[PDB]
Amino acid sequence: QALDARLEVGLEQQAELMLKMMSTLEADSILQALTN
Amino acid sequence: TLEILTSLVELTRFETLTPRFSATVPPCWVEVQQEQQQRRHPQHLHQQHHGDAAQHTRTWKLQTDSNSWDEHVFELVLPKACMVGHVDFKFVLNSNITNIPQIQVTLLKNKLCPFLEDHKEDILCGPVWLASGLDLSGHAGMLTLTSPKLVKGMRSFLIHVKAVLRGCDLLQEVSVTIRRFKKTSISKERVQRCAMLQFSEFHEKLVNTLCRKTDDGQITEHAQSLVLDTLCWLAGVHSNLLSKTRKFLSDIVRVCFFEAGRSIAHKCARFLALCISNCQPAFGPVLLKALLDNMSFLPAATTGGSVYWYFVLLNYVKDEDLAGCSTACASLLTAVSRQLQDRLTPMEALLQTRYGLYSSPFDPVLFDLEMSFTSLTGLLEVEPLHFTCVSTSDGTRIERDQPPPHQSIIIERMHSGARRFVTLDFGRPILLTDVLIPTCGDLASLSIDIWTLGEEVDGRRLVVATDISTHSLILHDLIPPPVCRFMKITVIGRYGSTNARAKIPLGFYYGHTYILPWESELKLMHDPLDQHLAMMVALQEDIQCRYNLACHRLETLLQSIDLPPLNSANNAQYFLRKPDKAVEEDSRVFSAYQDCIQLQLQLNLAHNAVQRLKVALGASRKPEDLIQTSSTEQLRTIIRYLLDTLLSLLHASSVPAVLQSTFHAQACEELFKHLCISGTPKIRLHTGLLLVQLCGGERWWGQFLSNVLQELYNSEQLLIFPQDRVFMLLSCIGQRSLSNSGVLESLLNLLDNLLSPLQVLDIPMISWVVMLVSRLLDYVNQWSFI
Amino acid sequence: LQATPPHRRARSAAWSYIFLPEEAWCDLTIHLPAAVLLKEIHIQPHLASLATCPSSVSVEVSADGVNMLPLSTPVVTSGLTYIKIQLVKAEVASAVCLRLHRPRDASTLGLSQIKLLGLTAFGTTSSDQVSKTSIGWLRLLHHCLTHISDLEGMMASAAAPTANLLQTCAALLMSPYCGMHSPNIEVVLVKIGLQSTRIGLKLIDILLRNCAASLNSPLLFGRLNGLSSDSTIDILYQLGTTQDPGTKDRIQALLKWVSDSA
Amino acid sequence: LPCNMVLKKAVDSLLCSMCHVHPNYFSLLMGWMGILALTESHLATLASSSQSPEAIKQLLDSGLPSLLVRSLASFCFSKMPITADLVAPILRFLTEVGNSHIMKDWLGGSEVNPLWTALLFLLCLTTQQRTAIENATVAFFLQCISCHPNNQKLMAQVLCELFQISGFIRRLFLQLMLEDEKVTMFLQSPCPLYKGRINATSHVIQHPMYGAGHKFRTLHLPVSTTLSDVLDRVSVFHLFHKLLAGQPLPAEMTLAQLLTLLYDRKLPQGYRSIDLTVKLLLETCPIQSPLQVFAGMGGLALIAERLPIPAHSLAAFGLFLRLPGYAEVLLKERKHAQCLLRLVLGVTDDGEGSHILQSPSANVLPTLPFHVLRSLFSTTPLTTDDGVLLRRMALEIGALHLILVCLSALSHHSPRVDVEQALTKQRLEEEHVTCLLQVLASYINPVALPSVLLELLSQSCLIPAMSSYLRNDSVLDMARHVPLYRALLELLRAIASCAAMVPLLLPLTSVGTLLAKMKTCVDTYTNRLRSKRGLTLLVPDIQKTAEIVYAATTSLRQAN
Repeated sequence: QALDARLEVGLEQQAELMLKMMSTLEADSILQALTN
Repeated sequence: TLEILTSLVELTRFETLTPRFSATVPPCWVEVQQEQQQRRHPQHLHQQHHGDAAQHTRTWKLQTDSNSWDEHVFELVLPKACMVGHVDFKFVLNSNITNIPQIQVTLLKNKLCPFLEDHKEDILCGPVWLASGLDLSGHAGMLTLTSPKLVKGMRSFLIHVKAVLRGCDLLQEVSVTIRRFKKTSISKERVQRCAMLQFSEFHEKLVNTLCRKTDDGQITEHAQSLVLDTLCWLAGVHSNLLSKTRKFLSDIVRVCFFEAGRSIAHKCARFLALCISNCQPAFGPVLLKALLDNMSFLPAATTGGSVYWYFVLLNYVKDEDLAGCSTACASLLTAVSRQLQDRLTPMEALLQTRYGLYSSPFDPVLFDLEMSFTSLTGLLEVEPLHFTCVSTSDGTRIERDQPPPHQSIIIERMHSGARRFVTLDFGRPILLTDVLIPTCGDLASLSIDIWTLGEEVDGRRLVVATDISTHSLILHDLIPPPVCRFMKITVIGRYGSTNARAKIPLGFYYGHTYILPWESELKLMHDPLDQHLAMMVALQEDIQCRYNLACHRLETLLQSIDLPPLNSANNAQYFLRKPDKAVEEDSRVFSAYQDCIQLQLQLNLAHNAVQRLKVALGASRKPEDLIQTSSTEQLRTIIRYLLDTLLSLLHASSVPAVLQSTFHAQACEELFKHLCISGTPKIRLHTGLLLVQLCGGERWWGQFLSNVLQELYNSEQLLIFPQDRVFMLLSCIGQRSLSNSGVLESLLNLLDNLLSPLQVLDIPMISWVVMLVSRLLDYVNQWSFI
Repeated sequence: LQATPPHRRARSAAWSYIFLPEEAWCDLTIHLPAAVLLKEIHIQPHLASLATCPSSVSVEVSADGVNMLPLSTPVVTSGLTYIKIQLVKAEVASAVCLRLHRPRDASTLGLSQIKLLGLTAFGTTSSDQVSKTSIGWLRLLHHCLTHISDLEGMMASAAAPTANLLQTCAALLMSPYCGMHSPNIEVVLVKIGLQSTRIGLKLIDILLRNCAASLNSPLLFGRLNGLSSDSTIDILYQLGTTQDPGTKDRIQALLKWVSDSA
Repeated sequence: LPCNMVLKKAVDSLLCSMCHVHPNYFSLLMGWMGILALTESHLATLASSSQSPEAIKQLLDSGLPSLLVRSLASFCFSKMPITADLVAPILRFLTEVGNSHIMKDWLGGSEVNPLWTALLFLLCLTTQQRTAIENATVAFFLQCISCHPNNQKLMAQVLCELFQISGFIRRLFLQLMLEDEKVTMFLQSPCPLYKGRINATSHVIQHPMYGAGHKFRTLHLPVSTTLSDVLDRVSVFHLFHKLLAGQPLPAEMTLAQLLTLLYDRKLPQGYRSIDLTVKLLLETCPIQSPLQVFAGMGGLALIAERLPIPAHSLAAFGLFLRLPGYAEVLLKERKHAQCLLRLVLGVTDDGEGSHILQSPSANVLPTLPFHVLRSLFSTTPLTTDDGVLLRRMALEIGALHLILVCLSALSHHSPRVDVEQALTKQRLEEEHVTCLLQVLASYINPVALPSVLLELLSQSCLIPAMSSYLRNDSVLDMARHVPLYRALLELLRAIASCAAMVPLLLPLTSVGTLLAKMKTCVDTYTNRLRSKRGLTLLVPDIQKTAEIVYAATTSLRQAN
């Protein structure tokens, strides 16, 4: 979601995308767990 | 040494090929002008330094031919012989994609799949799975075609894309760009990179210095950061090196997440992220063991931002050995919860009950700050960045409607799809590290540019947000932080909108006001354009003095504050109509309490700023005794992450088979008593909800609720706690466990026993029990008036 | 029903009813989502054309919202710019049926707004004490005990013997203000307790040990034993520091309760 | 019971009462605790139960207070083993027992005053331990010196020794001396006092001697609190004290005056509380505050050497405080002086959560230091040695140079070698110029000077400013700035009265000629008014100053 375009220059754009996906998936699980 | 490490990093840098390569593709691939592709996001300003795609980038749309589903070959002749760093193979898939295609992408040289078997000797980049490059959107992604062979070379190439809509026919769009290694003064720079790629001893020694197992452990924090930069390049270029990292993983995790700052963890997180993305043993179990092995040291972690990444990685890798994460977290949570209850002070309990304020204003040490796993984290390591409005577009301006005051741009005429801009002068080059802009529905998109001298001199585009109407802008821990001074925000109004006046929250920006000599170094970036420590310590001492004075004020005001127990009708009226003097006392307490919290944040920031400067200088930042010596704020943060981890464990659920030897009647009671009574609202809520999801289905559960009710609300209980908030939790807990027949049975037995004197009555206890029982039963119209 | 009334000069009635030639009454049933303590019903006629104001209004109220019951005979409403029907006794009402009589001189009935004012049982909307409580008797007893000091003794002697008087005065002491300020209840308890040692001991037991009564018998189960307020503290201090033959015994009782507690 | 529990406090109050009835029981109590291993609970219980004359006397005679003080001093400089964790409990224990005036004298005695220096050295340990010890130490010293002149003197001496200003010491000074003293007031009445009470349950566990019920009240009020406020907190009602038998106390006495009377009436110094009776001399000086005692030892001069409200005003105050006797003139306005002292220490709050700038009479703060300095200078004549001493130190520190810089910045002149916002800024600057000119005149001619004085005033902006202001031909214009012109005329008269400064008036467009022209203008205006038939106090000022300046210039010219 709306990454900074400067990450494309190096080899860390995929790494940063994967970290945010980690963070977002964890946030969704907590919200889903709390809303049973 | 610092020079050799700096030399290695400069060797690992990249540049884009200034002159465009030629490409020959099957007829079904049709090129598109780069201006057309970048119409939404023009690169014409970047064209000056050949950054625009028209000078170096080729693009092809796919035509659904007869064999479009089959092999595709992009033959790529470079403009000149060069030290090629990698080839970026970008692809965008059709949004309506039922399945991810099985397409292998490989790079060859001009004079396994049948074509590749024939061209086996010409392979430069091994077969790359198409799915590996996917983006989060589901229909997007990119492959960074690279390999040791590609680095070990210097005229034409072949990109072979074969599908094992079908296969490549689902591949709507592809694009390729080439990036070379930066031109470095180092002699035989090509030979130096070849050396790093081949020799294993280089990799092993890198791990040792990162772990501070070399040079008497005097490796500076900046030195560790550089080592991670080299490691990131190695993993990206390669895809045995994994063995060195895996064998020393425990120490790597320890030093980077419990002894370093947020940036090191983020860089280490990036390095570990790349490693996961790569016939070797599964990496998940190995990473999990290291994280779990260091978990017991969480109470001794240095910064909250460091722990954040630690728990993020663990959350991804928890899927293996579910019991270990659960048992480790449960053991640590039970261990940490006991101390948390033991550290509650009577003054803290009074604030929680009378006012609902759950911070520890008398505990100066924080661990984490967030702004908003959905918020900026580790914000104690960075400073709030103040700015002054210097120039504006049209009649717009800013108004205020240490941390910067909340500011928003008021625009007198918004129109529809109309661009406006504001230029922010920080008054100095500031190392910008974090930015947060609240979601603004008045505009369709938001662009951020940054420049030190001038927009057209050294102007940089920080970000462009197209979903800023439905999401806030959050830039978290920029790894190559810009060194800008001036901030231009250009906002494009919403389409189909004519709101006369617009109020766009400017947001918040963080970083540092003292760029280190290496931080400001313009040679360490891609495509460029000690006294402070003494002063900071002087300021920190002032904040300590004032914060202690503010803390003393809170105690003096609270020492005259009294909390009537909720056990009599007169007490009930006290809560129903707060007398004016009682109202004023709360107003003074709230004002005084805010002062303590503000100064607590500043003290931690001042401590964090001073520690950064002492960390620039060669220095290092620092089982059950650790919990004993941990700060209160650190324990609360650890429990939150642990509670969230356990909650995700239950949601993601054999994990219920384990956690039954623990979380028994006493442990459930112990956990509830320690955390739900005294904990923060989020900890309270999560502990209650966690207890329901785990033990709600046990036979003793109803007895636990009644025993909790008996112990906490009987009139012989002197414990001060938020009965109303805890009671709301209990009502919520019973509702979510009301399917267990024992809940209402035991609750009515308590009511039965409490009323036995009629057939001494404890009327307040009866009131609590009846209301709980009443709310639970009505969940199980004439009574709608109640 | 809209909370915001139309403009006072709204030239057209917000609602109008055309009467058939044989129809005398039109009815408007307001059902509420839940029962409320209805206290007033306001009806706003169309002020521009008062000829369409109903000649009379018959209010029926249903606590259960099903069985309507007329509150009273229809109220004559012709010639009124505003119809304010106040219920003398607030009634639980989940439905209100207004029966409006055809105007004297018009075939159409025009109304602007209907308000149902009242309270809920609980929540934010849940906003003669002597007549609804027993406090009047305690005020009478206090007047007898205190109005003429020279008679105090006799009065107390006449009041002390009655069973459960001290328990009742203690119960009224610890209740929320109900038409008698706590200090007067304290005066009653102290003056009764000081007229002889036996009731001083009983009062000490009530304030410290057991305040319960000693289907018609008084119970006073509602209050926790030994609860303290400024009132109980003042009563205990005056009992302890009052100089009389029983003083010693009272102190003894106090110390006994201390030892027992320990 | 666990410590600090209110129930434990009540049981300990019962124990205190029993000890007061049977003092020998107290001895037995101390026997039961081992008076060695004293837990914090033992200390709490002993401190609570020891609050009786007999009990406190026996506690002192047991040697436990001395043993604790000696062990604490031994710990600080590193007969009982004392650890840092027990320091704060022990400091609180000493504080509670020091509530009594006898233990207050003992804690301030010769044997214990070394412990004060020991603690101060120790603090000037884990962070939590250090914070706890700091809080306990501040409370301990505040209790020790609370309405105790001897302990106030002792602590001021210790702090002066310490300085011969940041971190713990600044906080301690702010809390101890830069906060108003609070005394506990014990009110008795023959009738219940209901005002100030809430029907809800409140557990106020005080010392049993403070009584119970509606006829007794105990307040913790600043010593500045007026007796009328005390009465209004409980309710015609008259406050009485047993010492002043049969003499109604005025309701505006304030607790400082009452303390002065009681100490004059032999109330033991450091007595825990003022016991008044609610039944139904104003010139007396208030008791010296800790700040007043500290300043009386010359501490305020020492502070200055270690140092919206203008920053320049604060700098001027900091500079002026180094002068001998400036502090004495400063303390005539106790509250404003306290506010300024808090301001210079990097503290914006007035100690009650209110920002100083938003505090009452904050508009006098910016110019108060210069008014105080003018009062100081005016009372020190040249003939007395003190006048020369004061002037010489004022020049040495840089007071005159700063004054001239402020004059150049405010009058917009330079060294010789929206609309309403600007108008009010100009008016404030005009007031600053008036006060500065008066300050210079007093410094010159108080109500002798360095010979180099003329060089400074000539190289300054003073001559340009006076020349520009004297070139006013409209008497009505002079009527609109009466204070400024009065100050200018006073400065011109003072200069013309000093033959070594007269040369500043004669040509260097001289100032004296301009004064003569203004005199002619005013005389002509008065003649015009006569023909037609705050200038009243200004129309003689111009004449007198013109006459004197002209006489001085003529005398100088004859001297030449």
